[PDB]
Amino acid sequence: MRVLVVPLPYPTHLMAMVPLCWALQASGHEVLIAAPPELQATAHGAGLTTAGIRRFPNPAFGQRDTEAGRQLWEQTASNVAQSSLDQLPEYLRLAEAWRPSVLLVDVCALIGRVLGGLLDLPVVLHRWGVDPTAGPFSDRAHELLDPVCRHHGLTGLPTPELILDPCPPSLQASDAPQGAPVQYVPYNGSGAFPAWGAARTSARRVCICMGRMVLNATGPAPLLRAVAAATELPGVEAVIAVPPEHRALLTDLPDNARIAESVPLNLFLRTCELVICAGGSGTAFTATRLGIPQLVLPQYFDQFDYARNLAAAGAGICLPDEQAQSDHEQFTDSIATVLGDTGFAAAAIKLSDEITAMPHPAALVRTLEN
Amino acid sequence: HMRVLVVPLPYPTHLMAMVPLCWALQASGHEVLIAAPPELQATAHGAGLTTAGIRRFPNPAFGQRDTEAGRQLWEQTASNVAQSSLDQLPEYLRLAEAWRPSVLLVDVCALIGRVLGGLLDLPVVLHRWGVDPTAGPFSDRAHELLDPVCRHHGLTGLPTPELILDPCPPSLQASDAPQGAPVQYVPYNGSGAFPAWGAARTSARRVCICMGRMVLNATGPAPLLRAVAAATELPGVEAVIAVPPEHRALLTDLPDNARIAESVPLNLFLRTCELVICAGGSGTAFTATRLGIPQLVLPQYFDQFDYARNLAAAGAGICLPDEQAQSDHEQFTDSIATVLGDTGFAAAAIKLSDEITAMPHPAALVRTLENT
Ligand SMILES: Cc1cn([C@H]2C[C@H](O)[C@@H](COP(=O)(O)OP(=O)(O)O)O2)c(=O)[nH]c1=O
Ligand SMILES: Cc1cn([C@H]2C[C@H](O)[C@@H](COP(=O)(O)OP(=O)(O)O)O2)c(=O)[nH]c1=O
Ligand SMILES: OC[C@H]1O[C@H](O)[C@H](O)[C@@H](O)[C@@H]1O
Ligand SMILES: [Mg+2]
Ligand SMILES: [Mg+2]
Repeated sequence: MRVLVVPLPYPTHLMAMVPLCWALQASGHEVLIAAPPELQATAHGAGLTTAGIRRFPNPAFGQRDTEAGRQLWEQTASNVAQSSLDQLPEYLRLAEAWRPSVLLVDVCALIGRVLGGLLDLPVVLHRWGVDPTAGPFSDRAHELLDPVCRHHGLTGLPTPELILDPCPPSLQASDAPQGAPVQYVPYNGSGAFPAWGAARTSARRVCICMGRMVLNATGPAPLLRAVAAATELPGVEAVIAVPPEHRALLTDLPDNARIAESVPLNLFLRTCELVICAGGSGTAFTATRLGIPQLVLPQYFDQFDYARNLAAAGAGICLPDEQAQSDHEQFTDSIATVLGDTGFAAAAIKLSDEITAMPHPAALVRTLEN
Repeated sequence: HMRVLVVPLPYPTHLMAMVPLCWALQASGHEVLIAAPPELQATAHGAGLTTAGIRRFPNPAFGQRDTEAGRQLWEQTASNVAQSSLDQLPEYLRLAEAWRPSVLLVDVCALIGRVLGGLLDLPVVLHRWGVDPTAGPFSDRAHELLDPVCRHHGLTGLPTPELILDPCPPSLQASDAPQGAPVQYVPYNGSGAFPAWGAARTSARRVCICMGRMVLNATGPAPLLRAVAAATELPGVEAVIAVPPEHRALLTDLPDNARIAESVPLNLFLRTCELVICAGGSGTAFTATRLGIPQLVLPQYFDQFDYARNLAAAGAGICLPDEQAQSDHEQFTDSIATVLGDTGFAAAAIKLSDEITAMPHPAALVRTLENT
């Protein structure tokens, strides 16, 4: 196979596919990443090769039955459809040059389904996490991209061959069509094993990690409310994982607090009792895979679903909206509840077990073959 | 479930040789950590891997292990590696205690990994990067210097490895290298970008020149400058020169029929090339061989003479075996013309490529490591 990988221009979506890209390559197949500038460093930082392509929190994301919730998801499909069309010439040329035989495509990167349709190539969708694109998004996607595909002789945007799904079924949106399961492998970037990452401490270790993309969109509030909530509680040791660009957000920290700057989470998370995060699937799924419960402050897109379904399975707590997130008493009480009740860790382990019972990226390569 | 600690020598290409196996391990749910000195940090991270921090030419005597001078060169290499093993054992023991690996994946030359395996009673899987000339003089000096050491810790002597993994095409492997289990070479040449011109050949005769960073640091400019002059003088030739950034200031007044490809992964374009001119480092040379591309090899050190000799005997290239040959411009030019005028070189290189493709993929080797 020559597998051309087409993600939306968000690091997490491409990182979700990185262990499968590596399984494909360790299996003999070729792999190229269609990468806009926002994905270049991510792609290369995983040892992969590329072709160059040129308000919060908002709970309505998690409410597709609302007027506002329907509108947000349609608006996303509309923006993506538009730029898919803008970019189709470029992607056609790339496919001419490199001649892929399969397209491995982000569920949200519609460009990929059009390309599959137009070039008659089989299309393998890949979910990055909780997938809430049924209904509003997917309907709007057909209504906008149906025409171009019919112009080329198809009935419409086609249904994909296969949809790979790293999300444990238990957490998956209830209306997401059946995918083919694949075990989540926590790829969190390259980096260094920290000395203190080897064992827990007598302290209650709490990791805060909001990721780059979230805070650029939200401003510092969710990180800084998390730091305020965690360090207040007696006996907690805060581990704060930030990219270099957000290190200066952190001014006055207690003495036992640790700044972990660009340190892959999976390297130390097992020494932690709690993750405070925003529901971004790279931090969140690495925690759940390592059986660590979470306190989730969702902001946008699929984060509210993930936080809801996580809490429903008992493996964490959601702060659902601006009223909850801005309330230091609820924030701190939520941390104290998780630390004081080992039923959270127990639920989280149960989910870790759901994940590790799933076929690994290695096993999926044969599915892709067929 | 394994926790695999990887113990390379501080040479990028030895680590790069293991990158596809590391990916395979991770892709099948295991954990992998690279014990990296400073020189390895960027290669490990550049492949997506995580690290624990640690810490004249050509010379034909390297392929003359049956002579005094050859034996001395491999012995000093084993001496240097044994001495660093004693320097660094304390960090490695602290790391193994910290991370608790269940198996060590060790560069054949990284003597520390065998010591560590002995001391902590962990299986050691050795990994060759290519042709392995370490039997006899190197291995003897290793046992001589480390046997007493491992005895001082209650062991038998430097342990025998549980398993040796070998990507080298078997018809090209040193005759005295002990048997290793086959693992198919996958061309990992680093990250980077698909060049527009790499899609298809042109009417020109495309010849890639790639000497690696390691080589040019040791040799200076000569082998590059020799290959550029020899290739661009021949009429009909287009030279694609793969150079890392710190070496690009070596080329000046580049002719019209020369192209600089700075850190572009070879596998991205190599299929459009009719010949590869290199020093015989396995990353360049196995990528070429994998693609059935013949090579003109200017060996300089270590395993390069053996690879160059054995590739020439297979018919899959030409060796310039020493300084008088590599600096004979007219013989160098004639050798390029010879390969370009005779498709038998390519056909011989496809035969070697069929050996590689008969080897199990890194993915299949995951099962073997689990059973070790
Ligand atoms: C800042 C930081 C991120 N990461 C990783 C965790 C995830 O794999 C990824 C961030 O993904 P994620 O949490 O999904 O979303 P976003 O990047 O918008 O926040 O980066 C670390 O492992 N360590 C760090 O210090
Ligand atoms: C300089 C350069 C190297 N490479 C790769 C090919 C090999 O995988 C690796 C070099 O390794 P190798 O040829 O084994 O030895 P040395 O580094 O001393 O020449 O770097 C490229 O793909 N493109 C480049 O431009
Ligand atoms: O599972 C049911 C709920 O999940 C979805 O994610 C929607 O946003 C909400 O409309 C729906 O009622
Ligand atoms: Mg405060
Ligand atoms: Mg043999």
